[PDB]
Amino acid sequence: LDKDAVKKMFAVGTASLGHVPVLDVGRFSSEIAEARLALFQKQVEITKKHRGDANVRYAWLPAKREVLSAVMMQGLGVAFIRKSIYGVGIHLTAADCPYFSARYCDVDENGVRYMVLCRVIMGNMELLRGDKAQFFSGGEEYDNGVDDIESPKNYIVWNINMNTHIFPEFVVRFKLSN
Repeated sequence: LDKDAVKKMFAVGTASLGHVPVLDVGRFSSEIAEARLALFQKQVEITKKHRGDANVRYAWLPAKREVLSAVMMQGLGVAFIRKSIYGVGIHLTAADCPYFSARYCDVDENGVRYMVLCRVIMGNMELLRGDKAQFFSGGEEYDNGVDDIESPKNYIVWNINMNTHIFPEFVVRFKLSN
């Protein structure tokens, strides 16, 4: 996608919160990001061959200014791992639902918030049954987890998959009211 489409995705997806000014949309562009994209695209090939369909989706990851620098070289295991009602992994918000996690993006010293748009290899999606103690796939037939099959709001990528199945691509800088 281009930066305008990402901006539009974020604007339509946060409309319910009122005035949400988008200050900037950026894309990670470096030798490490390229190598990390190549790694991700090989996992896409593998998951496609294994399941028939890689089922790559866009999803939103709440971030903060302080972790952006680190994210490409050392991975998502900086600090992005959360425990929810659905289990433990990386929790991302579906493409049309950034309103859901916008407030969970930490404000920096200037009032600015940061949300990352990621490509996620969801593969064969497991409908999650609400197990607090789940930290991996409920079975060999499933890859990553989702809360609702028809209208997804939350994806759970298991810890084992965090570096293979998520490519952080775009950073959206924004503000909210009080």
